[PDB]
Order: sequence, then C-alpha cells, then structure tokens
Amino acid sequence: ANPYERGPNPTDALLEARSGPFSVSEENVSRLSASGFGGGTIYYPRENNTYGAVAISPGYTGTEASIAWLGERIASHGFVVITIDTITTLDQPDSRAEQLNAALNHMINRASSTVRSRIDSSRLAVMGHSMGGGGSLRLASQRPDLKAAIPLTPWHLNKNWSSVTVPTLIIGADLDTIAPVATHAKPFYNSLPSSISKAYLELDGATHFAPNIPNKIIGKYSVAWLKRFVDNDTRYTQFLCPGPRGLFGEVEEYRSTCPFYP
Repeated sequence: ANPYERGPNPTDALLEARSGPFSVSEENVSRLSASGFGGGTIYYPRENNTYGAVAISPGYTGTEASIAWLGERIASHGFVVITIDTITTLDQPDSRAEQLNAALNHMINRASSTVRSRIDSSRLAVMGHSMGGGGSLRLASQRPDLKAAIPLTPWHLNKNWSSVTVPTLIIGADLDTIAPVATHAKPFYNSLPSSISKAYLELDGATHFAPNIPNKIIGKYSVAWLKRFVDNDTRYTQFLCPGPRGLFGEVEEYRSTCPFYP
C-alpha cells in the first residue's frame, strides 16, 4: 500500500552489513558546478526508480572524504545521497545549513538527468557531522517540509531547537570532547519538542570522530530512520521502537518518542 517502499524486507544483519542491497553509482559535482556549496559526490542506486534524497555535510576542517562511507552506505539502501564539500572547511553551522539547502537543490534541479529522474523531490532529508550536524538542525528548523534530519555528534552554539518539527535522530558520542553530549547533543535533544518524532542514540566508547569511521550502529540506525521517515516505511519501525534502550560496547543510551503514530 505504501508506494515508497524500496528494497527487500529488512533484518538486523542486512542493516549492519557494509553494503545494502542496492548497487550504487556516483556522479561528481565539481566546485564549478556547485552553486552555494563546495561540490561533492552524489551516490545513487543503479536500479531506476524514484527515491528520497539526502544531503550530508562534514564538520569543521572536514571534507567529503570524512563522510563518504556514509553517503555510499545509505545510497546502497535505496536513497540518492550527496556528500558535500563546503565553500571552505572552516564554515560555521548556519552557513552549512544554507549549503545543505543548496545541495538539495542541486540534486533536484542541476544534476544530470540520471540523478534528477531518480529523486522524488517531495521526500528530502539532511544529515551532518559536528558543525554539519548543527547545520542540519538549523535547516530543519527552517524547512518543516524535510522528512528527516540526522545530526551526528552535532555542534552548534544555539541549544534551543524547539522550533524543529522534522523527525530528528541525534547521535551523540559518550567520549566526545569537541561537541560534548552534555553541552551539545543532549541539550539539542531535550529542546526539540516532545510532540515530534525524535530519538537520541548515544554511542558507547566513541569519540567525536566516530561518524567519520565506518560504524555499523550509525549505519543501521541512520538507514532505519531515513526509511521510516523519508519512505514512510513502517517495516523499519521494529529497529527504532523500542530500540536499543546499555547495549554496552555499542549503545550507551537510547531515548525516543516511539512509536511515532503508526
């Protein structure tokens, strides 16, 4: 009944694997071609269909190489995904929000027909690492039409995200000393409205750079979140609700507003 379902029925194994079930191709976006961001790489399913589209930003000093693994992995579960470079590696979070917006527009309107035809432009999401995660929150606050936001070890000077209504999964890292969960991730999660679809997943034994290092937990829960909200795919609710709420060695804590009005 759900026209947006893609791919085989999921399992924990299928979601933890290095690659999902979709073969993936890439399209480079040069800095020349990009308007309002620094270029990047668009990963997309070889199999023709329409999919949701996702823009991912790196963090301060970061390049697309630091998030490439995640772009490719998410695309391999049935999404069109752009990992961007920013105008400069030192851009601040609200600038990164604008750049995420520009990157979404690029995929929808300026990429090749191969890419553009694979996107349902009504089903979009944003993600980012650190300041890029801050950027994701800012854009989500501005764009209630977005289907999902996933701030990864996010950093932002503004802690109050009570304006955000986009389904938001925040992933924190317990040992983060750059964007400590006590002063960034948790304040953000707690200020998001209680009324929205949201979750907080804190990684156990993780530094600030966990999102830059191929990680089965980040991969599994990012894909499950995008599936549930970008694709309305309730086959993925099972992974999120009740969710992994002291899987020690993997997940320090998990909070949510499950079950998200099934």
